[PDB]
Amino acid sequence: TTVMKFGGTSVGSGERIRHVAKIVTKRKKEDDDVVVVVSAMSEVTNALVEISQQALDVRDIAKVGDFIKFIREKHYKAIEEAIKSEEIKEEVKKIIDSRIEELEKVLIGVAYLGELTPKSRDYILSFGERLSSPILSGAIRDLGEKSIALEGGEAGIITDNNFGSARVKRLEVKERLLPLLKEGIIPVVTGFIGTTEEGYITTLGRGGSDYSAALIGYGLDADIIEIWTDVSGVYTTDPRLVPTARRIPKLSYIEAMELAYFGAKVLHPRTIEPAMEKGIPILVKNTFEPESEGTLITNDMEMSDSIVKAISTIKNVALINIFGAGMVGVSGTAARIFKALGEEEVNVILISQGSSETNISLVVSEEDVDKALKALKREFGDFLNNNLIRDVSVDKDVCVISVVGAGMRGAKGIAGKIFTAVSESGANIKMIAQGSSEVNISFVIDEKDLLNCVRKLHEKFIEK
Amino acid sequence: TTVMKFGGTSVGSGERIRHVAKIVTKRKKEDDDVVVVVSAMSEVTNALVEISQQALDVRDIAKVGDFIKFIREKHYKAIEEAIKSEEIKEEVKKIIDSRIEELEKVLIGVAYLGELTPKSRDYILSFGERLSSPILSGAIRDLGEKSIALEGGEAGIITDNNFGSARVKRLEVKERLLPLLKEGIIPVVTGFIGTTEEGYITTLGRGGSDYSAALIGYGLDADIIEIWTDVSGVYTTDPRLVPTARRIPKLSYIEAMELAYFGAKVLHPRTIEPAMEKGIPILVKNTFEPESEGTLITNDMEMSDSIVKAISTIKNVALINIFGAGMVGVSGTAARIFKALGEEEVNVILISQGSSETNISLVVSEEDVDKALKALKREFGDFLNNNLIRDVSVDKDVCVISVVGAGMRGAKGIAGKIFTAVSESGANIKMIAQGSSEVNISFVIDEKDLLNCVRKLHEKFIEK
Amino acid sequence: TTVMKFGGTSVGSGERIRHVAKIVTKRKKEDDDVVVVVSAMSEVTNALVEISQQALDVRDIAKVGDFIKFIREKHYKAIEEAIKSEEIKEEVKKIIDSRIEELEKVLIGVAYLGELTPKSRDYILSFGERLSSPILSGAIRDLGEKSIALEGGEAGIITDNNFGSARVKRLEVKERLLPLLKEGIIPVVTGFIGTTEEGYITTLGRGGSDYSAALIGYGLDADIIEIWTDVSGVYTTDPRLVPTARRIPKLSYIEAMELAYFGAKVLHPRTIEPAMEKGIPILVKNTFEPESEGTLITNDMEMSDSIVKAISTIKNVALINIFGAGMVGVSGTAARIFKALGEEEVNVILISQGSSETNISLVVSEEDVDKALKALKREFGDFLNNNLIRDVSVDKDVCVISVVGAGMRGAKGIAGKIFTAVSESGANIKMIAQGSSEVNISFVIDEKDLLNCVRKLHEKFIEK
Amino acid sequence: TTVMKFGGTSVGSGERIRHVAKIVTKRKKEDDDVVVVVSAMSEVTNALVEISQQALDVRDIAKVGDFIKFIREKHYKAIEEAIKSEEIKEEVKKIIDSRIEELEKVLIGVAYLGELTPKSRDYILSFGERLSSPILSGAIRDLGEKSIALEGGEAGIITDNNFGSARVKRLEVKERLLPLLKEGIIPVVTGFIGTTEEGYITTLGRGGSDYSAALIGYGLDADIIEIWTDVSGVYTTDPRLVPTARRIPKLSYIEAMELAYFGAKVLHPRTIEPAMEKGIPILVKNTFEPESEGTLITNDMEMSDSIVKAISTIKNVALINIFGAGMVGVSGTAARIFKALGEEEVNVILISQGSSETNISLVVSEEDVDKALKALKREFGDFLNNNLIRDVSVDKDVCVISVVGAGMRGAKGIAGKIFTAVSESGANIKMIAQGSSEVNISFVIDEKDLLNCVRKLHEKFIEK
Ligand SMILES: Nc1ncnc2c1ncn2[C@@H]1O[C@H](COP(=O)(O)OP(=O)(O)O)[C@@H](O)[C@H]1O
Ligand SMILES: Nc1ncnc2c1ncn2[C@@H]1O[C@H](COP(=O)(O)OP(=O)(O)O)[C@@H](O)[C@H]1O
Ligand SMILES: Nc1ncnc2c1ncn2[C@@H]1O[C@H](COP(=O)(O)OP(=O)(O)O)[C@@H](O)[C@H]1O
Ligand SMILES: Nc1ncnc2c1ncn2[C@@H]1O[C@H](COP(=O)(O)OP(=O)(O)O)[C@@H](O)[C@H]1O
Ligand SMILES: N[C@@H](CC(=O)O)C(=O)O
Ligand SMILES: N[C@@H](CC(=O)O)C(=O)O
Ligand SMILES: N[C@@H](CC(=O)O)C(=O)O
Ligand SMILES: N[C@@H](CC(=O)O)C(=O)O
Ligand SMILES: [Mg+2]
Ligand SMILES: [Mg+2]
Ligand SMILES: [Mg+2]
Ligand SMILES: [Mg+2]
Repeated sequence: TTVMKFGGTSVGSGERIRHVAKIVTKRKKEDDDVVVVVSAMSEVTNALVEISQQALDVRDIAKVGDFIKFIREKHYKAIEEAIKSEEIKEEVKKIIDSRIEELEKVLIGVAYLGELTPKSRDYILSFGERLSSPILSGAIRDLGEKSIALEGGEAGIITDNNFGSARVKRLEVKERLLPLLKEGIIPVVTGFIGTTEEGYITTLGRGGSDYSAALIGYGLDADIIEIWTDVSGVYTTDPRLVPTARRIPKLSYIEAMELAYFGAKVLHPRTIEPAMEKGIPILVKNTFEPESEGTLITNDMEMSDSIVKAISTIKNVALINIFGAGMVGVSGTAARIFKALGEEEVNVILISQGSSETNISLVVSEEDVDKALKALKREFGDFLNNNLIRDVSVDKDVCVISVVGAGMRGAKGIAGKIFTAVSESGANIKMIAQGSSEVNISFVIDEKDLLNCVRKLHEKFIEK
Repeated sequence: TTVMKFGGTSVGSGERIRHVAKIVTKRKKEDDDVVVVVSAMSEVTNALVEISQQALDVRDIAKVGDFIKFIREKHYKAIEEAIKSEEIKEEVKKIIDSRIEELEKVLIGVAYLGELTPKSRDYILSFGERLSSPILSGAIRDLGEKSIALEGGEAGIITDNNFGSARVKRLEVKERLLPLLKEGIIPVVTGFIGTTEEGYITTLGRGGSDYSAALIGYGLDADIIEIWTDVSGVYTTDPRLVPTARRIPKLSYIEAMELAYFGAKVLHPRTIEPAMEKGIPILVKNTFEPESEGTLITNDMEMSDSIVKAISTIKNVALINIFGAGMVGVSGTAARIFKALGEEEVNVILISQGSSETNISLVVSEEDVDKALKALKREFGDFLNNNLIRDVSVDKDVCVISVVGAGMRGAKGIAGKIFTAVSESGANIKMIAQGSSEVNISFVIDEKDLLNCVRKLHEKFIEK
Repeated sequence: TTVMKFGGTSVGSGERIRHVAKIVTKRKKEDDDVVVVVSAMSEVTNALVEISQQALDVRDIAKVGDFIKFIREKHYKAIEEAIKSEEIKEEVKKIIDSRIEELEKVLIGVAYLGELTPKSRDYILSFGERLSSPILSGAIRDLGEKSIALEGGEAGIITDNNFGSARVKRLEVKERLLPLLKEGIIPVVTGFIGTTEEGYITTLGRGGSDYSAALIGYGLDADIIEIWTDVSGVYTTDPRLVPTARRIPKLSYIEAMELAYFGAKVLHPRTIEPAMEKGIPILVKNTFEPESEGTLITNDMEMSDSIVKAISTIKNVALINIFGAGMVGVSGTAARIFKALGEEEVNVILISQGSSETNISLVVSEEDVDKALKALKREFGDFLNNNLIRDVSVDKDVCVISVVGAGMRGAKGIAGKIFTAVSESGANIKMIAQGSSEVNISFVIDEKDLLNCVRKLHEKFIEK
Repeated sequence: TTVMKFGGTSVGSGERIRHVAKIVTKRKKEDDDVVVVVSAMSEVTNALVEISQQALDVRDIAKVGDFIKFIREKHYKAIEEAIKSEEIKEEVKKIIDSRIEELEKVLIGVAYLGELTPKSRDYILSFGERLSSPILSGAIRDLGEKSIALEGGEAGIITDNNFGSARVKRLEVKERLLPLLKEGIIPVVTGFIGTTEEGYITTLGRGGSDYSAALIGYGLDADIIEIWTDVSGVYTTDPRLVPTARRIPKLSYIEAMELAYFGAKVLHPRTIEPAMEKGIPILVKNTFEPESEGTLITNDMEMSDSIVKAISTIKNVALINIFGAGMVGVSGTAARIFKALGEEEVNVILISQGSSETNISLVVSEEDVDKALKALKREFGDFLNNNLIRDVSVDKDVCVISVVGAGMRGAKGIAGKIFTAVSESGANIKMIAQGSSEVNISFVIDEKDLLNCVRKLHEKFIEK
């Protein structure tokens, strides 16, 4: 049983979709049980995000119409360039048209109301995958193989209703997909969406298509989960930032999970857990260079000589420094800080506390800064005094660099190497986290020093 | 207005008490408003701690009697060697005898019940200072100066009733002490004790006499708070561990507060806050070398060349690693972790979190390990799962080293220097905290590598 | 300064609106500072409620169009019958048309989404007052007086964003209205709506127009708040249930507040507080019989001979009986009951507890029953046992009768009279509340005995 | 299986103890399985209460010695007058002497410490039953029957450690007592005491000996629980207040439980629950008139003609009126009121709320008033305002009268009868509770009108 997932750029045009369909069809000959997971076409999810905000804010009906036509012409051209059979094009075009009708109605409905609830957002975003999957399914049929397009929910992914980033409650992947596989059918499952208990469409978070593939793999006790993307596996760092980056042939579950979590976009962080806990390997491959061995992610762990195996970054973060009111009890005031932040669903990436004043340093998701300040003000309001917090500063022009490798925590002398290197790059360290991870050290520097810092780190540990 | 505080060893014998009385009496000529704060005689607080536990556990009435006689003979010999006037000795001996009566009754009562409540503990411990203060007060009278002995509460220190480490509620230091100063009297205020709203005797935590001095300073809007101890101020590290340690002439409030907080015993950490918030300078001096300039603690801040100005350690700590259950939300699970720890009054010194598994690293007070595990088990009990925690390990054979200096957080390259140094000492770093403090970097290593690590750090940054 | 509020029926047609405009214009000659508060036209708020639910549930676009036309024709006919000047009709019709456009877009938007958030509800409801106020303002101009129509928010009523029943945060009534009054302008402020800090339209709860008048009165330090309705003041009971009901010329703030609170619809319960705390009198008058003295509500308090001065009822309630698990501590289990109910925003009208089993009796708002049971089940789940609750029963076929009068609590023998009377009416008492109010005794009986009970109570105490 | 409990007065002298031993020995012939539960001798528990407070406060060692001798002479005289056999007297006198030794040591231990913890209180109180039980056991042996004295804990009553009123966790009554019964032994179990998991002596609350009997009955699946006291069953009211009171032959569990709960001292309220839930009947009998049929408490329920079957009072209560801050939400503020009161373990007997100001009326245990105010002040501190509470008044000169009977809640017209009757007695009603109980109506009047009110109530409903 092989589940194969294809990203945005991998299906960025009709030609590429056909190319993908060929890849899938070749696997069908090696393993007869093949399930496909497909993302929205290149750049459409972003367009759906921004039209959602436009329909809400400016409320221009003709700007919606402009959008619909951009979507129509992108997917029409895709159908035309991916499928040869006229009968099949005609079949796929109809499905696409039903989707565009619904999309149009909902965007107009949003404009008419001037309201865009989290539920409506998810519905709108799901159209990306619901428009691309039938085109790929059709192209697979066009190559003489049986295929139907399915949505995440009907493929067996049931979530709660925390729209925007629903968490998985329940799987019925066997129940939904096994009958189809038995008939020899290749299901093309929509990437980043699932369903509520009552059938409401739900998204799993940006980059969530990867996670879908892992869920389906998990559900089906698959032999392998294949991640097909636009680079040949997981590299020593992001090859679009540092072009001398090198493919890492083998990586462990925890190494990959930490990298993904800390900014190696190639994998959504939630991809690893389901595969990890059933020992299903993950093979990351390049659709544009399908001959490459890529990266195999399993249980096996090997330490590297220089120890640091890879470097990831997150640009979209803010450093929040909470200033405590003195010797007021760190666990007590941390209890209240994280209750407030947790209530507001603020996503904290990093914590450090080591201060006689009960100060604490946090890294949050940058877009969560306003929710965070609002939450802290609600909780604390405004030395003999009973007060716990004194003030709070934010720095948004900041980033998190992480360094990941097999024996990181245990490796004598590596911290000093990493930090002298950081210094020599011209960066000033604002925060360090070490201790909570077997394989990871993260730190915070100014956003402007990102590129230079990553390069120096790459030079010292990977290139030599 | 000058408040002068004298430590345990400073009054470790009658001869030393007389010497201290001379020091005070010489200040009386420079400033007419002098208040003394005095600790229990050398080693008696410890003896009181251990007799409390013996009276509770083994319940031996004659072992209590052995203790009383040790206390009687230590303080009798002190009266005899500190005071010349027979009339005054006879006067001080009576006060001491009233105290010994009460001490004896309470220890026997403890043995009879087999119960030692936090309230009873504090009462027993307070005897140290309540036995030493009248001896010093009598020695000050013996030198022809007016003096009476006071207890913390009646000197105006009012606390809550969290026995063991009561926090200050309210000050009436002006109201209680001003009338006495106006009459030209030198009050000898007992060190580490205060009073509940209803007059129950309360202790301010071990090493609390320093804090009393700061409180009385704060209350009286004093010109200076003098800490008289057995070393000539604050040193680059603990001079009893690394004898090449150097006196630091000048230190800022925050620098001193972090060092104290992180194990420079010379100052209780709570000493700084009251002095800091009123800009009252703190002068640390050696009673055994009273000519030394010592250390002046004020607002002034000067960066050092090598940046690290001092090194402190805490031996009595444990590393607690809580293992999370995956991608379960760090602020949500941190809210529950610290709620539980905060409820159990567990004292956490250090936090670090940087882990896709939602692991967190904490440093706690070592004696608090059992309270901590009990609290975590109560809170969490025992990936589609809803569980937040997976497991929790403790390592007690561990210490915290801190490095303190004016421009620490901002100083380019210092982390790398510190950590390469740590490595070269043969130490393995288990945890790092950096970011939450302007002047401090703390890390955790094995207990066995403490001495070697401090030496190497001292060599590189202080000696060169 | 006079604020005059006019209810639904008072402006139930164009003819009535003109009649109201005349009333206002006559006041303008007695006091030059007049502010008007106006409800939605008779029956339209109810129509807006029900179209909201239809647009959500059935989602029929033509049923929305039917509604729009009903609204259009009601308000067009009103403009035509209230205003003589063609130029003014033309001016008011345009404002009405802008409102109907917005109304239509929003209802369609609701139907397209199948979502009706509390925010959307409030926006939709607000159209009642936003459609009636400009018609009244135009009629006031038609009589040669200066007037403009304002919305609650822009008139200075700022609320939180608890949509459905927003509570007032802040008033800027002076700042917004004083400039307009200085120019001699009569502002016609929309009744039951206010605004969020960010300008989101908000409602104050059903019957809220009364409360708006009191707020505006409070904000302006008005000399009088006039409530113009369809009865001549506050009567001994609801004159539509018991036609022998008598006008009460004078009533105290607390007497009126209890009656309103307990079902005398003539005043929203929140009307009294702002007027009470600034000692601004409330004059309740009949728009259809404007010569009647009505009811004056002030600080003055006079006891009546028979003590009971008035009877109110609430039909829309449920009796909830929580059965406790024995001697489990009433305050402890009450703490948990009311936490759960408070969290779910369940409105409890009455409490009684006097039971060895820790049973408690509550009266809630009937529509809140489901929220209540859901909250209790969440809190308690399912004699040596630790459990606090045993079971819980509901009775919806039930009502609350209250009896209000100046010296009620203190009056010897009145409870016995009230209850023998209740008995003789054929009613069976399920709950009694007495003690917490100076002027009120409330009890619970079967819904079917309401009419008979009120009559007997009215006969004995009012008619004799 | 018959458990027989004997109260304080029932064993108020040696003569009475022998008389009780005869009663037991006569039952032994009708049922071979007899367990005895015995209270402390008349008036000694009270003496132990007051000596506990004296030893703590004044700390007079000779006042303790006076007490010991009073206890010694009371129990010596008892041994002498209850037992004939010299060998047995000698045997029982030794047990008594071991108890007096322990008692003496503990009281002196308290004086020496000046501390009386809840744990020490319970230990001291338990001596009453621990001194009386061996005397009764010896008297039972003196009549040629086998008997040993046991303590509550070792008889199988295991509690938590909430000293003063520990609640039962666990029963091992079968395990401890069955072996003894099989040997034909009559165990004399101490009344109102149990044991902690770790063997710490614990009391079940004043009047708890009744509850012990019920627990032992429950544990043993007894056929009957017999309550032997100084009146012939449960009367229509307290026969020492109203001498025309009449024995009620038959009463249901719930009727008896409400009466006990509301002041019919004859039964501790907790007696009913264990007997009720296993359908074990309770027979209340007079030891001084052992031929009377007394009162049988079972499941059977019969309505009386006049409906009110009995009247109970609690003198030791206070009325607390919390004044709310207006329309601030009753369940929300009730949540916070009862949280605070529940935390402080304040015992609330009665609740009533029916007020537009969010006032609430409570009845608490009078000794709990200070705890209650301290709790409310801690929770709330000190109309646009956010505040929930306005003020709070207490009235200690107040009592609760309850009226109990089979069909109370359902009975048409009874409330009116009760309350006109109350009025005619000259009482003024401050609070009414009705609704939460099937069989009970409670109200609050001035303490001074208690006697007169009870009389009038008794006259109208019982005597006619
Ligand atoms: N360590 C890394 N190894 C490989 N690719 C990385 C790494 N870090 C970041 N990337 C980026 O991830 C991109 C592929 O991920 P993504 O944009 O999500 O495509 P897909 O549509 O397949 O999800 C690559 O273009 C690369 O720039
Ligand atoms: N940085 C430091 N400088 C000086 N002394 C230190 C430092 N760190 C720890 N100490 C220890 O603090 C001691 C003085 O404090 P303490 O033992 O509490 O005596 P006191 O009774 O005067 O408080 C010295 O003996 C010294 O060894
Ligand atoms: N005790 C009472 N006295 C007078 N009117 C009452 C009383 N109780 C209820 N009402 C009802 O309140 C109605 C007026 O209030 P309402 O229906 O809100 O109209 P509006 O608020 O629009 O003027 C009257 O028609 C009357 O039946
Ligand atoms: N309703 C009632 N019926 C009978 N006795 C009552 C009632 N209410 C109170 N009592 C009192 O209860 C007393 C017996 O109980 P108590 O004083 O607890 O003695 P014991 O030691 O037997 O428990 C009687 O002396 C009587 O005055
Ligand atoms: N199409 C979604 C999901 C994915 O890319 O995997 C996104 O833009 O994030
Ligand atoms: N005497 C106390 C307090 C102090 O010395 O400051 C102790 O030994 O901790
Ligand atoms: N709009 C209000 C009318 C009023 O308050 O008079 C309602 O219908 O509840
Ligand atoms: N010693 C107990 C005996 C009893 O249950 O009455 C008491 O006085 O409360
Ligand atoms: Mg991706
Ligand atoms: Mg010290
Ligand atoms: Mg109304
Ligand atoms: Mg009793």
